[PDB]
Amino acid sequence: LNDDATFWRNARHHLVRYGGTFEPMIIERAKGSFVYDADGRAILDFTSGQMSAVLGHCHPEIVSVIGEYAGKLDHLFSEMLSRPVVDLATRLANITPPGLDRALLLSTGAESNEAAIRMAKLVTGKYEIVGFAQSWHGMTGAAASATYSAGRKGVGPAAVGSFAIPAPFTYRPRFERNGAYDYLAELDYAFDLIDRQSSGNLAAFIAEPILSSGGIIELPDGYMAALKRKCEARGMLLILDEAQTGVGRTGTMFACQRDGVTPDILTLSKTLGAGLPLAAIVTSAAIEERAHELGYLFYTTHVSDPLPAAVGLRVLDVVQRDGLVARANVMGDRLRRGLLDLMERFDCIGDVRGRGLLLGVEIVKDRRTKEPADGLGAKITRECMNLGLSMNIVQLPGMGGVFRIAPPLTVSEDEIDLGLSLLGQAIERAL
Amino acid sequence: LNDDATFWRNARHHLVRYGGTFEPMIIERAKGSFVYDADGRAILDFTSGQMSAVLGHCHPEIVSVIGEYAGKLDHLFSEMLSRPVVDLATRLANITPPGLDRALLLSTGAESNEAAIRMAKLVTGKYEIVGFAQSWHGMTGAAASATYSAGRKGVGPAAVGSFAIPAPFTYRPRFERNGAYDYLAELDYAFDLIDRQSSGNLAAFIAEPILSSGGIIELPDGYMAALKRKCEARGMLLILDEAQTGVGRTGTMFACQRDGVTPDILTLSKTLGAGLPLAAIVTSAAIEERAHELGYLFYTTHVSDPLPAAVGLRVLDVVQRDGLVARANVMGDRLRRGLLDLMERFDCIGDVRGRGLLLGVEIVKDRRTKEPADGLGAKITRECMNLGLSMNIVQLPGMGGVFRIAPPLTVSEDEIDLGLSLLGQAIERAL
Amino acid sequence: LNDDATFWRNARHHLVRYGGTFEPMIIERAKGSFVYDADGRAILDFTSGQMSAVLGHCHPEIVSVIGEYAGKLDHLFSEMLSRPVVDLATRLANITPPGLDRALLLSTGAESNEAAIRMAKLVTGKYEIVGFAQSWHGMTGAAASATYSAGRKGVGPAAVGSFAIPAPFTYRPRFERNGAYDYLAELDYAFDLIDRQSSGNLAAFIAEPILSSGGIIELPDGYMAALKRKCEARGMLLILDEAQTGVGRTGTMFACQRDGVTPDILTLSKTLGAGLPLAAIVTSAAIEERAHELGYLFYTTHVSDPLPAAVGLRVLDVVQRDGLVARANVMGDRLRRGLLDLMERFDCIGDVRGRGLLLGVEIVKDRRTKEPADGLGAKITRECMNLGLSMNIVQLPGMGGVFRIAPPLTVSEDEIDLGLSLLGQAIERAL
Amino acid sequence: LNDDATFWRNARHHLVRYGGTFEPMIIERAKGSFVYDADGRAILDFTSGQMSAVLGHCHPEIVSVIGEYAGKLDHLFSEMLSRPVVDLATRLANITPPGLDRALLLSTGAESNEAAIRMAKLVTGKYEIVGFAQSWHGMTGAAASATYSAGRKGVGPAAVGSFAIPAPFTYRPRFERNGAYDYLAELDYAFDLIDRQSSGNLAAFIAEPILSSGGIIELPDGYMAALKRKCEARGMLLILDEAQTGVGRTGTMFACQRDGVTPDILTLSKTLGAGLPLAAIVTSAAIEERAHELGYLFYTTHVSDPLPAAVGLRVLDVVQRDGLVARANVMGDRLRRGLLDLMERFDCIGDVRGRGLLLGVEIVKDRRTKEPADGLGAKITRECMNLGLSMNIVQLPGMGGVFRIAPPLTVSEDEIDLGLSLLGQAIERAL
Ligand SMILES: *Cc1c(COP(=O)(O)O)cnc(C)c1O
Ligand SMILES: *Cc1c(COP(=O)(O)O)cnc(C)c1O
Ligand SMILES: *Cc1c(COP(=O)(O)O)cnc(C)c1O
Ligand SMILES: *Cc1c(COP(=O)(O)O)cnc(C)c1O
Ligand SMILES: [K+]
Ligand SMILES: [K+]
Ligand SMILES: [K+]
Ligand SMILES: [K+]
Ligand code: NA
Ligand code: NA
Ligand code: NA
Ligand code: NA
Repeated sequence: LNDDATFWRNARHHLVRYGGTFEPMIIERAKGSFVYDADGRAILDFTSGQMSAVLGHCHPEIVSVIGEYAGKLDHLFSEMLSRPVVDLATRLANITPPGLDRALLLSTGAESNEAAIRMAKLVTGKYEIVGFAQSWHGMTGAAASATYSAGRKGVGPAAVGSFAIPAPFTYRPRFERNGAYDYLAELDYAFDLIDRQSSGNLAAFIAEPILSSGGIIELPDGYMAALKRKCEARGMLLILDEAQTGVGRTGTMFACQRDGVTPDILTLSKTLGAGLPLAAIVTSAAIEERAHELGYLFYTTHVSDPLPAAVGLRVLDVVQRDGLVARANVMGDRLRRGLLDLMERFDCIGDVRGRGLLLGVEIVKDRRTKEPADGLGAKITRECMNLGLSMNIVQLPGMGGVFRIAPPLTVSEDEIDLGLSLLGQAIERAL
Repeated sequence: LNDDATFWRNARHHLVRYGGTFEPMIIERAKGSFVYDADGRAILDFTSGQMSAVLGHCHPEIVSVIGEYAGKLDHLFSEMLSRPVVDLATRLANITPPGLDRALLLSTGAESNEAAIRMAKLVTGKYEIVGFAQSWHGMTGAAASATYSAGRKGVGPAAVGSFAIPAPFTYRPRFERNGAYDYLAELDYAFDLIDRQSSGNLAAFIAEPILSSGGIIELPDGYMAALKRKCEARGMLLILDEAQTGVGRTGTMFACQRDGVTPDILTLSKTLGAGLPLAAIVTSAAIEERAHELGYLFYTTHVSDPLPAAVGLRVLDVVQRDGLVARANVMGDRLRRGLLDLMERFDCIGDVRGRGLLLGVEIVKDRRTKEPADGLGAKITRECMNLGLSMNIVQLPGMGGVFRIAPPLTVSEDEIDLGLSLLGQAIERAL
Repeated sequence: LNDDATFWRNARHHLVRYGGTFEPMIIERAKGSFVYDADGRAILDFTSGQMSAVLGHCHPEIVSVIGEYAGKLDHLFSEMLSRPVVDLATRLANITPPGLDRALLLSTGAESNEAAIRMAKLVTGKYEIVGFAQSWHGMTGAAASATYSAGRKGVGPAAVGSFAIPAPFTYRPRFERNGAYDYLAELDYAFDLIDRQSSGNLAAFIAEPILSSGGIIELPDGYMAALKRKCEARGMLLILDEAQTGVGRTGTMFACQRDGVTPDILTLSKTLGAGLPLAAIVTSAAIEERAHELGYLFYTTHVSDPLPAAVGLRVLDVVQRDGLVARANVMGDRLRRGLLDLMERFDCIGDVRGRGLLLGVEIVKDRRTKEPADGLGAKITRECMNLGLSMNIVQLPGMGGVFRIAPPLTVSEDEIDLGLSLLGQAIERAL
Repeated sequence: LNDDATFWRNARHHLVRYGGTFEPMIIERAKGSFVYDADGRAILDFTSGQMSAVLGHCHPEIVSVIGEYAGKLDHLFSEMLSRPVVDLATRLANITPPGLDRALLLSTGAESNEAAIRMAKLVTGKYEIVGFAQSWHGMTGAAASATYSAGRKGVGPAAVGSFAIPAPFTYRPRFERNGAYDYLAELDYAFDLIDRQSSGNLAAFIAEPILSSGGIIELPDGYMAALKRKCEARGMLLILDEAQTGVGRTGTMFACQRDGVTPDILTLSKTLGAGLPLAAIVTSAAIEERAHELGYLFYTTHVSDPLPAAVGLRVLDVVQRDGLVARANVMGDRLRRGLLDLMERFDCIGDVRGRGLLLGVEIVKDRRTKEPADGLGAKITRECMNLGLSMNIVQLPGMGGVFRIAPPLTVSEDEIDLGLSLLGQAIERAL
């Protein structure tokens, strides 16, 4: 049983609680799109873990690579360069758009946004950072000051120069320009305000191409390009946080490739590591040169470590070969349609959005009002669990609960159909 | 050759420079206390990498464990608990002193200090943090605001409420109380000042038991206990950053055990991971409970991940069995004496300090003045390299260059004697 | 002549420039609504000085009072109370609405807003302050952080916790709610954003009932009451800055009396002093009691000084007797109409707004586009001068230049008609 | 009686408490060195009011001048220059040292320090301000962030970049350099620390030549010059706050003239106004030019107002004619000696310091320990009152209560002898 009293005793006595609530099970092993409990039950992992397992759990090539390296090159002094590092840096240069030339290899998402935010502050001579009101950029210092979806209260002042603008949200429009939702005008109206407050030190803007924690909010058409232009006018850098979207999840290698807007700094994380702690930042040579002349510094224990770099190169090689970016569009199309059918069946589904294999289902009480469904989400989530489907719901202010669905890039037709059912049943038995 | 033009071309073109200067070699493989270049040359690794490889490179048990796990349990959703996590948490509870009960498993040193600093801010209701003028706590936001040894300039304002006090340094005393160096009085004098500046919101004090980057500065006797009392009086928490000192390097499991002062939050990193990205914070149940009632949050992609937790448990198991904590004292005594002999021979060595296998050699021009040796360090470091000894020198203001010597806990008598020689030769041929 | 070379020499050599550009004349004397140059020319003072001379220059009762006091009670130690102080405090209590009980007598507008902002921070336990994007609250520290109409750049960071919301502006509507300008919805949209950014420490909101420097922007109907409710919900205090509006200028003793919304702290200045340095804050007893228990402190050299208090009491007595609050409505109606006639005549006048004797004329290129008239303002202002009419124009972003017209409360029918002409001529000869 | 129940009723009901405790009397009139209660009792004013009445209360020339002006030129629009302004500016240029050329005429002490601090931030491009741990610079925003003697707690964060260094205090030495009190070394030790914390943005240092609220702490010999050099090295400006010391009180026109160190910005206040609200800043042309090119701005209602400027010119004229700067040394010598005699008589007097007519008496329990006398000060102060001597005691941490004695510059031999007695009696009857 998952009920092993010694286990839970020790857990209750020695673990720090950091948010949420531990599942009431013991994960014993994991493989492909499934995780298995102490009882041998296979739970279908529809969130790819913590939105990371782009290649699934324990992908045989990841295992080879981790193996080749643990016994050969593990961790090195920060000034010692090696092969996997130089190859990963390079690979990244070639697969990101033009204009993205040099990489810094680190360990976490928040660490990568810190490094980006510090380089922009260095390069510009400024310190103010603007982000979206419903962003998620990490728990550490600066990443936390640019995060607005959560954790902002009770922990002291934020970093100086922190401002936020609303994210453009089509589902629940709030800004109107003559009859309709004018997200560009919203943008201008927003920027006017910032301009009115700035102390004359705007350094950068960080944005998620698709707000994940913010409820899978997709940046509408022509927004990014407009955003980029707002930054250009002001002398600000644009940092794109592609932690959940980079590496094929939305159907392109990087989401920034859909819009066609290439950022000043691009940050990668979750999917680059496929489960491991690897992260990076990619920038243009000009900025890097500049940052170097000014003495940029971001030295950590694990920057440029052989093992991680090596794992990342493989994730990339596999995605490349198996044409997983394309599978994301195909399987993504399959999941989407299924969800819409569900929508046809239940009034509680108010919206289905996202791209590729990064989809969102907004639970609502009724479509007319679009009134948030108070705790019906928790029900559905409870019911999914019982049936063996691992989901995750985010819930924000003035929004309905949103299920973040993000299966592995290697999901099969069957696994998709399967979750689609479980989902159906869980919903069915929760009204 | 290490000279492979394609390699260096790609490196010059696609790597971001983050501080220092890349060694002019290609590390092809690593094992035990040595790293090997593209030419097969074995460089003796006297800094344990980035001060982490407590068990050396590619320690066969680390390899087993990484192996058992990559193919079994890799990364899980942040709410899903597993075995290696619960066992590591527990193990940590039992080997740290009494008073240290609950752990949070993360990825980097800076991340662990961020989590600690955020919990103290939460728990106290305050935000001011005090640290030493020559500290090193990491590159991320808050860890960076409490770091004073470097990177403070040109990147924007620091976090509000940041203060620093001088660290007690015996080698170059600066505060005098009737005839001698009264470090306690220095402490009081320092705190008076802080008190005079505080806005009434002192939340915590972070300290390294031994300032590593600050030039291997050991906290003198009775200091910590006095420090702890200064915190107690003010309602402040004491966070001990044992990233370089924890896990046997100084001859005790944790340095805080020598002083006998147990901190409010203890942070672990480099040596806990032995090369990998694993980190943690250990706190008392009272604080944790408190932090939980107030809604503490520190949710990341890799908190509680099976693989890392698993590696850490092994590091711990090995240290435990092989009695490496004791070896650190024995081999440490051997290295020390050797260094002192060197001191006898060359006037440039002005001081040898540290504990266990975390030693420091301060290069000076002459002992009488104790005048810093301008670039003689770089010479010695250059010469070490040529001979195959990997050293690292830190250089701060009003200090001479300090060699940080921190070999693996598994070093052999021979390897120690060996580096000791190379060191001798490198010094000899650099005057 | 105004051309006295010794004068201008000394002026060029020994005066610090603090903004704007000195008039090219020497004011030799002043009386009623006029100022006189070195040549004896009478310039009609349509701005009441620096918007202060509510009773005109050198009003014979002010002269008596200053006289009675200079030779009797001038300045006292801050703990020594006297009669004029206690009477002024009292008078203020009785003429401000219910709910406004205790006063603090100081010297400047900015000083009064500082005292208000510090009391709210004290009382709430919080520090964030919200103001309008086009406010003016003074040059000193906190008053400056809540000022957004100007001086925000090149002087260092602002105070932490500073946010601004747009002011509701009817002339150039920007927020639309189904067809029309929904200023209340603008308000809600604004507050949502603040809420999304606040670190959980909103302490107060300062607002001008009529934004003077912001171009005589009147807070639309039902706004204040809605504003007050936004503050109430959040636990924030509402500080009303009635420096230019208090003391009868808009037709009521205090503008807050029109809306019927009484603030938490009310601040007075310019018009209270009628030219002298007197200022005050009026609050409720509850807040004051609270502030006292917590140790509120605002001790200055001139708090509670006999002379100033005494002058203020008289301003108040005169306004009261001569029924100047009513004259403000009557003469104000006369000036208004005249301005509208002007509007009929010249296309450049795009809007005429304000209340009582606090009017604004927005110069524009053409009414259809409402395109700002680039420097036509400076022309008109130049031409006014030549004719002997002293005006003042404020010019902000995305706005046309605005003439701030605010004659004395004691203006005569003739003086009004007169300026109205000069204005006509100045405009006429500047296209 | 002073007991008028209507008075006290109204006072209890309508005055805001801003610190301290109101005297239990009604000041009805004031003249020369005395104030008179409702009963006709003459209290000898030994603090010159709020340390301002350099020429006493109601000095007949001040009365003339206030009179000539109230009826002639009172308040003008901020861009309109006049005679008294230009003459005062000039006079200030000529009587301050060389190197001090241009003046800005304002209203309060804190306002003047705000203007100074903003100009330095403008001129340098930096924002960090350093002050003494026991300073007093005013209640407003920035003046308050540089104040450390009081009001720092419970009101929110201070301005970013605020640091403080200890003031050199001879009476209770704390820093020792080989045997003795090395205040210069203290200074260096202090600055090292600042340097270690600065984010690379040190803009200025504000200092009081004699810390008044800090307990009449005189800056020891050669300190200022050393201080100035510390600023020069770092590119920082030195702002001297001569609010209590300027205008002859210490025996020179400005205290900065004793040391011979001329500051970058000099600020004047209390004594410049002699009781009225007048204040100024004097700077060098270079800085002013610079500040002008960069758009410096400090526009208030009362900057450059005719009346105040005019009063100030007279204070200055009188000081000049009557040779009051010299009287300050002579009468100051008389008061001093008297105090020392007192010291001879009572063990409670532990120290007598200061300069000219700005003296301090530190009450202590016994000279050997120099143990602060707990509330014996309040006794003495109570007893003085009863006898008709108005004193003021400041009390700080780790210090004994300090009586600030600062009679008018026009005190007579008799009045001095008189207070000296009352003081004797009050002390006598309070042990
Ligand atoms: C998860 C996430 C991060 C932070 O990564 P961590 O490894 O959890 O620190 C940053 N940005 C985005 C957009 C993320 O989704
Ligand atoms: C190395 C180090 C850290 C930071 O760890 P990283 O993994 O480099 O972020 C923090 N504290 C101390 C004392 C360290 O030595
Ligand atoms: C003028 C003004 C002030 C500042 O008064 P000063 O005496 O110039 O410091 C503050 N608030 C408002 C609304 C003002 O118009
Ligand atoms: C009194 C004082 C001030 C402030 O003057 P206020 O008019 O009270 O604002 C500033 N600095 C010093 C040194 C003072 O003594
Ligand atoms: K490394
Ligand atoms: K996890
Ligand atoms: K006073
Ligand atoms: K003026
Ligand atoms: Na690229
Ligand atoms: Na323990
Ligand atoms: Na009232
Ligand atoms: Na001069």
